[PDB]
Amino acid sequence: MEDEIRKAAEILAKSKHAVVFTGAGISAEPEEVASISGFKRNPRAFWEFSMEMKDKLFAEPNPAHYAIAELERMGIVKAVITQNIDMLHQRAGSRRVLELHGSMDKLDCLDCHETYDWSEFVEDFNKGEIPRCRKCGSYYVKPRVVLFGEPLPQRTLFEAIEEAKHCDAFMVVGSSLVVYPAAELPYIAKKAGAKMIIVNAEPTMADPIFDVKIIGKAGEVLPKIVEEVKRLRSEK
Amino acid sequence: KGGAKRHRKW
Ligand SMILES: [Zn+2]
Repeated sequence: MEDEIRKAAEILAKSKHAVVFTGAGISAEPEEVASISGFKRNPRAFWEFSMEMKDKLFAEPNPAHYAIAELERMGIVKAVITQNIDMLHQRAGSRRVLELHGSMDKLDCLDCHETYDWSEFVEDFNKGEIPRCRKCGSYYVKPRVVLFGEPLPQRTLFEAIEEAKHCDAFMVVGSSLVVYPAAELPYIAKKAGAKMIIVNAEPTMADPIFDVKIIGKAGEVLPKIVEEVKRLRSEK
Repeated sequence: KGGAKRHRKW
C-alpha cells in the first residue's frame, strides 16, 4: 500500500482545498435499534442498543482522528464531514467538523420538550440506567442524532454539499458509502473534479470512482499519509 | 432536502 499512500500524500500536498469524509470504520474497534419508527415504538430498545454499542466503539480518539486533526492544523484539510455521532474528531482537535447525523451532546424529551446535555445522563447510562426525562418521567428522551428515517439538519447538509462541490481533494475514511444522503457527497465531489481517495478495511461498491484506493486500518494508514505529506512539504 | 437517512446498496 506504500505507492497508494504516497499517491494520496501527493494529492493532499498539492490540494488547495481538501475534505475528509468519515464513517463508522474510524470509530469502531436495525429498524428496531436505530430508526425513528423504532424509537417511537420502543425508545428503551434504542438506549439498550446504544449501551451495547458504546463498548464496541473507541472510548477516546485514535491515531486516525489525530492524523486528520493534524492535516487541518497544517492548513490542508478544510473540513471534516462525518456520519459519526461520537464527537471523536472534535476531541482529537478537529475544528471544522460537519456532523451530518448530529451527536449525543444534546437531547430532548419528545413528550414535554425538556432539553438536556449528555453530561446529565452519562453516569446513569454507564450503569445501564436508560435516560428518562426528569421533569415528566417519559421514556422518550431522544438525542439530537439523525436516526434512520429522519431528514438531516439542513444547514449542516448545505455546508457539506458546498464543501464537496468546491474541494479539489476528497478522502473517504471508514465508510462503505451505503447511507444516503451522506453517500451522495463523494459523488458530488467526483462530478466537481476532485481527486478521490478512499481508505477502508474492506472494499466498497463505490471503489471504482476513486483515484486512489487503500485497503488497511485507518489508524495505521492515516499517520503514514501525514508523514509523507510532511516530507513532500519539507516539514520532515 | 436530501430525503430521509436511509440505506441503499450503492
Ligand atoms: Zn419530559
